[PDB]
Amino acid sequence: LMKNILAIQSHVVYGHAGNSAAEFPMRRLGANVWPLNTVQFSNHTQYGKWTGCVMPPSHLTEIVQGIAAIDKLHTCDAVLSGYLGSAEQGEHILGIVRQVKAANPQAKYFCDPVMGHPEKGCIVAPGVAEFHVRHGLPASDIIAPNLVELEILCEHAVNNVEEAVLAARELIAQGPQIVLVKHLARAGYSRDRFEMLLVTADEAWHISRPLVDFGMRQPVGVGDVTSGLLLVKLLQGATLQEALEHVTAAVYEIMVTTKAMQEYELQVVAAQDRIAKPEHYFSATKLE
Amino acid sequence: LMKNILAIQSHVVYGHAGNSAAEFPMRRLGANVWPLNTVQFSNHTQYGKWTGCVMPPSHLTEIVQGIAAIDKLHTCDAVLSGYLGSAEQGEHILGIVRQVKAANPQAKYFCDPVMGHPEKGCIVAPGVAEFHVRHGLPASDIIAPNLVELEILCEHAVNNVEEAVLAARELIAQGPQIVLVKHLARAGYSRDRFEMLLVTADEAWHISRPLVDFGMRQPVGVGDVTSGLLLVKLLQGATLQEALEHVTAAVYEIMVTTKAMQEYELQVVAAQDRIAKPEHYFSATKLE
Repeated sequence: LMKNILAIQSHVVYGHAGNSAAEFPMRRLGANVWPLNTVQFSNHTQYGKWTGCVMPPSHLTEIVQGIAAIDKLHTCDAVLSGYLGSAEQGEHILGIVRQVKAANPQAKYFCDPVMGHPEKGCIVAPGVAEFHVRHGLPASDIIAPNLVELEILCEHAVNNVEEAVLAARELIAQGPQIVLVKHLARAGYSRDRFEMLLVTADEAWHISRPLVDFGMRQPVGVGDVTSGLLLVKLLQGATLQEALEHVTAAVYEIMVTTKAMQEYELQVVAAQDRIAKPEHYFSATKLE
Repeated sequence: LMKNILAIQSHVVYGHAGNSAAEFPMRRLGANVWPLNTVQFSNHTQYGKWTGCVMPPSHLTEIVQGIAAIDKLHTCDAVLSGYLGSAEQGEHILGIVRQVKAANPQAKYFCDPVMGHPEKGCIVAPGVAEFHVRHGLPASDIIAPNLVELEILCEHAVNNVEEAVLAARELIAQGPQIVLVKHLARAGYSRDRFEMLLVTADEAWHISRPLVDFGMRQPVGVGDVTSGLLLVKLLQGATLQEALEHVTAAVYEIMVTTKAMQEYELQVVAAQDRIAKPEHYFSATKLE
């Protein structure tokens, strides 16, 4: 049967971020996405102004009760959490993860611990970061921090690839079995490449692909697409390396299409065929 | 050169209805969808049970103001509405249409004047039907009533294809340039099958596809998908026949898959390759 993902993250009406950047690509790969939006904003925060609102934390809980009411909660294969409108939403999310697993013990919680990166245009409410460290980390099965988020979660600096894997294993020891370091940035081998790491307790896979220049405007929603596709790939039975490889290539395809069109918002619709079947291939490298 | 559609309809976390039924199919065809969700419900209301909240009409208007503030509203090619919860809701949508049209005078308003079914009767709240008769119709550029909606809009009975065409031209005289009679039902040319008409001032195309038996649990959102796909085909420059033949075939592909999987929910993700490229061919007929 197709895999079902309850994706709890942001929704932007115009443009792409949160569920708005990841639902289409995930559905384009053949999985169902139940989009429980944490916010409904006009546009993403990098513009510096946005209208709309944050969904109350109880509404998240109420939505899930409604799906439990039609007896479909047992068909959920995983809960993904991303951008949170407030830390209180987090605790209700952990309540949701518990109810889904009680309906389907095989369900996994995929935590993308989205924290504020205001310098890059990403604005997250105070409190959320604390929730991820204290509570999100330990309840997760899969956790996908970018470099900064990884440092915050492990509570110490991370400066190179060997340190990123050790930090990732420190996280694994708290609960998750899979850690995706979604963007190595400074801690990778090269600052001229987009690098990622996929780590478990027994294995470590590194991957690299070229950068796409967007002037001084950092792309928004890259991690959202990356996390969501990785979860679909893993649920569909892919090994760690084929999941890493398809996501890396699919995202590169979106980036080049985005640049080709002179757009900064992620062109997930224009690049759809290359999300499903990328032309480019970047092999993952096993580390030890 | 992608087409951008601002779709102002409902959102359901589980399943498909409103924007949740139409967004993926439209994006699968290559158009961008800005989903301005009017609600976030657990599941659609035809289950007879659901949780969630309704967004106030004022929230729609604020979202739009947010999009205009980032100077992107002139990039909207069309506004799409369907099921309405209140007449106040419709008026905020016509306020949005005027705002879009001022920013981009080439923008079109596609109104699916959802009001009732041929068996269930009236299905919208009081005020909605009057809203479409008096305000929705004249503001629309493209309108897609089923047989009962056509009768309400034209203010008289329609019994056959010849008078469905006549009625559609009366609506056209009031504003819209294109009329999709989305379900001929009783007035069709051969009951026991699904028929539709696509009309303009000087053209009328007819088409048919087989009825698919779902017994006492008829899947929701067929109308939502048909309207969204027609708008996409028209914005992309399809002729009336091409639009009509692709939309008919694509919706039938979703239905056959829905039936084959013994599903209550429209299977828009499972049938995706056949939405973009239907295997079924249905011939439209040009009516002198």
